[PDB]
Formats: sequence, structure tokens, C-alpha cells
Amino acid sequence: MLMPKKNRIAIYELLFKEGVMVAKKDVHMPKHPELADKNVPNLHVMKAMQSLKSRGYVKEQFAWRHFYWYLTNEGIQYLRDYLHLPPEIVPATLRRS
Amino acid sequence: KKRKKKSYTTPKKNKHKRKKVKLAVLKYYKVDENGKISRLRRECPSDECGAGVFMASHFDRHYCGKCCLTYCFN
Amino acid sequence: VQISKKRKFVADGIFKAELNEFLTRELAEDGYSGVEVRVTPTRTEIIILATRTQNVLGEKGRRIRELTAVVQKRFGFPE
Amino acid sequence: YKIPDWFLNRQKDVKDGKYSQVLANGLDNKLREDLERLKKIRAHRGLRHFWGLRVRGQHTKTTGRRGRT
Amino acid sequence: LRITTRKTPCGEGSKTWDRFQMRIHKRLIDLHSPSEIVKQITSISIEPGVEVEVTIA
Amino acid sequence: GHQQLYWSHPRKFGQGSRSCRVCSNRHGLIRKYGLNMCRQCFRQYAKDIGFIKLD
Amino acid sequence: FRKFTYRGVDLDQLLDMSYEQLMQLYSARQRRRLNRGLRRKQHSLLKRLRKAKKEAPPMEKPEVVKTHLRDMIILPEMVGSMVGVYNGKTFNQVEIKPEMIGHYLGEFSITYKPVKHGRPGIGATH
RNA sequence: AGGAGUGGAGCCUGCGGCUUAAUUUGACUCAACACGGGAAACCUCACCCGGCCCGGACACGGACAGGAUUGACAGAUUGAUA
RNA sequence: AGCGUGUGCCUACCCUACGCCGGCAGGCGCGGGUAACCCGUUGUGAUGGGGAUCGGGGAUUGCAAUUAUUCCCCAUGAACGAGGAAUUCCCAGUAAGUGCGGGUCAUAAGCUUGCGUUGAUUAAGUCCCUGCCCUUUGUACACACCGCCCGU
Repeated sequence: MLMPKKNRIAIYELLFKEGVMVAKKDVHMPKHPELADKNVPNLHVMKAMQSLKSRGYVKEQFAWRHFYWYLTNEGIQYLRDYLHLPPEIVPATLRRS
Repeated sequence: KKRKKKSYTTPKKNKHKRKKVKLAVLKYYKVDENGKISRLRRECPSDECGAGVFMASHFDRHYCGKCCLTYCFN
Repeated sequence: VQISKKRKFVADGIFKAELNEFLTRELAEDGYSGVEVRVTPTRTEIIILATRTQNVLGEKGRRIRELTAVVQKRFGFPE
Repeated sequence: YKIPDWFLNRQKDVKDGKYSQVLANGLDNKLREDLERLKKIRAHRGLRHFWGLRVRGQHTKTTGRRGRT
Repeated sequence: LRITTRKTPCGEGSKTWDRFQMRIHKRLIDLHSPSEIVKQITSISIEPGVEVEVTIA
Repeated sequence: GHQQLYWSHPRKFGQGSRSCRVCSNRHGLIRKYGLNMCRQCFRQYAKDIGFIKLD
Repeated sequence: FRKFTYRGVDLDQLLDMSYEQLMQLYSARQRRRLNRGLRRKQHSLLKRLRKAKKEAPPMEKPEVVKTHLRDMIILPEMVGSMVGVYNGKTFNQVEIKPEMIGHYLGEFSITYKPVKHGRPGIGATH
């Protein structure tokens, strides 16, 4: 934990713009393979991801030292209830159908 | 094989809590009671800090942390 | 940029093994059997074998699109 | 004659920067181990040398029992 | 590419080792042809595993 | 503050900089040819990588 | 009696000169540790040695300092200055001489305590 | 009735006997004993003279602009520019 | 002659050829190598004969090595010529002597896994010891002989 809240809203913007992602456990390092150069410290961002997926309502799947996530519609409802951003802003992921 | 036996010293410690006063009596004061007031800290001439950077006072080496500036006569 | 051919073949085998394990733990309930990669010029086509295919594609390929997205964003291939 | 001076027994020794000559038997053996100064300074290497045991640390518990036979 | 690895996951049993082998074969062929002929003969639905590196030098 | 401690003396043989890429095991690493696994994990996947018992 | 020399030469005059020819008339054992270079956390032992040197009235034993610095001393100017080091579970102090080049601080600790002999029985006595 | 090299004469480590900070997990003969691919400073040490930032989707309690987070050498710390 | 190793998803650590020159790895530049391309055609026996501790020369640059990393020369003399009970392994490119390369990794080995070079005295047998198996036989054993079991 030991997580700030501006990093929280930054990571919530990241989840809103991203949705489906793959993660790798990296905490002590100063340079990540594929999730650096975000102008934000990496450790707090990854702990923010840990909070998201271990708050007790979104399930995980860990193997081959990696995290693949199944973002449930319960998470969509939770984000809408808390941040009050209408789902009418459709995610950009629905192109190249 | 035995235990680690970290028991001989300091059986129990109490947390260090700072009696930080909610009222700025030790920190800043006016000693004038007027719209225009004087400031009890030396003006910083360094341009590597901000324009509202005010340093505290100790027995010497006013310890800012960011710059470690100490007044010396060369 | 360039790695030795022994390392290249070992890494290709690691690619195959981890992809196989990943879609084994994904869609074992789909009757997955095996995964085969096909060598193509400057591209890597992957063909996946399953007993049932209507379920693996589903409706408009939500599962297929999810799998391709995760594999792309995991393996570091060009977009 | 500037001949390479790495053919003498004790080189770069204390008390003389030049290679002085000595002679007589029963005297080289003593000077092959100049243990006086290291004994004086109260060092462990002096008593490493003195007991005839291993100064660099040769292992002696299953091998290396020679030195007194 | 030899790799020898102890068989037993634990450290119990007779000392038994797996000797794994990976044999990599490589062939070179030289010719004189423009690029179009090479890239027309390459796309021939190659059977899997035969990695191709075509160089001009 | 953070930079006052980190990167003081280089760790040129950091053991903790490597782990099994499948199960994150510290011991029995196989770094030869870049497997980077505990030897047990390699045995589990050796046939799938391409390594086979021939001799 | 006259003061005992170090390799037939004095120290103070060579200390006033640079390191260009300092090693031409020195012994080994710190032959290259002098030449290895400098890093952080080295002026600590020199600083506390200077502190104990200045604050001690002359011709008297100084106060005991606590440290574990297994380091090198590039300058033997500290003739008469001594270093005490924590060894085992207590302190230990060692005689100093003008001869500093040729040895290291860590070469004075005795940890190989003699085997506390036992009287094994019950088991394999034969 | 053979033999060669044998553990003894030229390069240390496993684990039990084995004072405290030293004899530190699993393996009770062939099927344990440089075996856990385990070559002990340290990240891997649980025999270790020492400490810290701590762990709660919840069941119960203390109640908000301060209820402290690795973060100063020189009076010191129990090696340590903690 | 090696069998083989050698540099970015990680990653900051890869293998190595001339000059300052005491006598060479080498303290700094200097290029090659994603590798069949570079490393690399890698006088009758303690005397002269094989080293008991241990010291100097420039040290490879690993905080600390001594509380395991780091060269040979002066010939200072050690039962200096087949080894308590108990003994492990081995039948031809055996064994053994050697070095070399990987795994560990900082070119960290005294370990291990492989590789070559030198290289063969003995036996082409038996069930005596240990143990195994294609039989008959005995049993009161079946937790199976480290069994069962008798006697104040």
C-alpha cells in the first residue's frame, strides 16, 4: 500500500483508457521492460494495479510470472459509481472489428 | 537449531510522536499587530529555490534538506 | 537487435512453450488440443486447434479478439 | 651492469633498500623468516609463523598433516 | 546445445542426470539473381521450422 | 532522500537479479542459452522447447 | 637512542611530496591498495584519528574509539596514533610503528579459537 | 594363489560429536552425508552479540486540515554518512 | 586435438588480439566476433630428481578475501623409493596420469558434468563372500526371519 491518491486518479485514467492489460511483477527496479516512461513512478503505479485487482471483487490469474486480468462488469459498475463518469464514452478498443 | 532470540534488549518500544502545535506560536509571529508585519527569517538570495522558501533556525547550519546551505565567510 | 542463433532457437522454443501453456490454462474447457506457429515472411501466423470452435470464437469473436490483444501486448510483437 | 635483479633471495627488505651481502652457515635459515617486527607489533601472523602452522591458511584437518614429521 | 540437469527435484536418490540435446543444422547456398527472383522463390509455402535468412553481400 | 541511499556501490554479481521465468524460483537457475529457469521447470518444458533426450 | 628508521628513509619529507615516486622505495602488501584509488567513506577513520590526536594531551594514551574499518592508510604521518577495532565481542588495540606500508588493519584479529576439547563417548569410540 | 588405482606423501568441503553470536533446514547404512544442481559475508542464514518501514474483501471497539514514511556529519549509536 | 562457450523483452555484468616494460595475463587506449567468418589452424640410489611450513618484483582492479578472487623465479630440506582393523571402483582406448570447456559465476572450483592427450600389468573364470534369477523342497512366518516364539 502506502499509495497516494493523485497516483490513484492517474491509474484510474489508465484503466479507463486501457481496460485489458497484461502485467509483470516489478517493484524494486528503476526501469521496467514494457511499462515505464509514463512520467509517473513505477512502484506506486504497480501497487495501484495490485489494489485494483486485489480489493476483493475482480479475480486474477497468475502463471509464467505474469498477470492476465478479466475486468468484470462489476468493475465497470464500481468505477461508474465512484468516479461518476458515464459509460456513454465508449472505449476506443472497439475498432478494427 | 534454536530460535533467533531477539529478546535481551528493548522488550517493548513506544512510538515517537511529535507534539506539533496546531497554533503557529513557535513557528511564526508578527510582534507588531498591524497590517504590515516584519519577518523573523533571513532573506534567501539563492535562485535554485522558490520565491516563498523560508528557512527555519537551529543552533547552526539551518537544515533545509533540499540544498544543505550553510552560511560561511569563505 | 540481434542475438545468437542458439539463443534465437531457444527463445523461439520458449515462445512456443509459454504460448502453449497460456492458452492451455485459458481454454482447456474449450477442448483445446494444440497450437502451431507457421513461418511466413516477416510475419508469424498462429493456428490453434480445438475440438469446439463455435465456443472459442463465440459471438463476433470476443474471445478471439481478447486472446489476440493479450498475446500482442504480452509478447512485444509489432502492432 | 643493470642486470635484472630478480635473482637474489631477500629483496625489498626493511632496513636496507640495497641488496647487502651476508655469509656463513646457520645464519641464512634464520633470516629467511624475519619475524621480529611482526612479533613486536602484536599481530596474529607472528604466532602463525611461530607455531610452524599455516600462515596463508593451508587446510590441515584431513590433508596437510606434514610439517612436523 | 547440450544441457545436463539433475533428475530428482529434491536432493534424494542416486545421482541421475538428464542429458538434453538440441541439434541446430545450418546450410548456406550461394547464387547470382536479382531480388525479385529470390523473393518469388521464397514464398513457396515453406514447411515449419526451416528458418530462412537471405543476405546480399 | 531516496537518491541518498540507492546506487552507492555497484552490485556486479547480484544473485537476486535472476529468477525462474515460469515459477520464480531462486535456486537451480538455468541461464545457459537464456532459459533462465529453475532446472525443475526446464525439465517440465524441455520437450516443448525443442530439447530432447537423444543419448 | 635514535629513532628507528623505515626502510632507511624518513616519512615527513616524502609526505610533503606527491605520489609520483612514492612507491619506488616501498614494500608490497599495500603495493597497489595505495594505487587502487579513492571512494566515499574513507575519510572517516582519518577524521576520527585526527580528532583523537588533537584532543589528547601529549604523552598520554588516548580514548578508545569504536569502529570496524578494515581499510588502508595512504599516509604514515600518524606515527604515535593508534587504531582500536571491535574484535569478537570486545575491543582490541594493536601497537603501531612507522612501518605501515606492508600490512593491513584486518591482519591482527585472532578468531580461530583453540578447539575446546571434549570427551566423546557413547558413540563411535572404536 | 589374479590384479591396478586404493583413504594414508604435494588444491576442503558436506553434516553429526561438538562453550557462549560457531557447529546453523530435509535426508536414520546399501536408497543421508561438496546431496537439495546448496561454492556459508550480503539479496538465498532459520545456530546469528542487533532493528525497522508492518497485514487485513470482515466480523468489535479508539474518531479527522495532523492520529508520522527509508530521509544531519560534529556530546552519541553497540562496526555502519541509519 | 578438444567436445564446446561467448554482448538489451530482461540488461547495468559476454569471449578476446599491440603498445607504456621490470621477465610475459597485464593499471589506460586499441579493433574482431551474434560466431566453421573473431578469440583460434584454441654409476648405484637421497644426488642434480618429484617440494614441509614461509619472504621480495610489477599485483589482473573483487569495499572486506585474513572473517574462500589474484604469477614464477633464491634450490631454506619434509617417514624423500607399494602402507592398523575395515576396505570402494574398474575388463580396452578399461583404470590411472594429465590438462581443457561448460553448471555454479566477478575469466570466482578444491565439486560436478563433459572433452580430448599419454596409456595398459593382470581375468575371457567361479558361486567361496555380498546379492540376483527361469526349479524342487520345509515352515508353527504373512507387520512375511530385523519373523514367530519358549522358559522360574
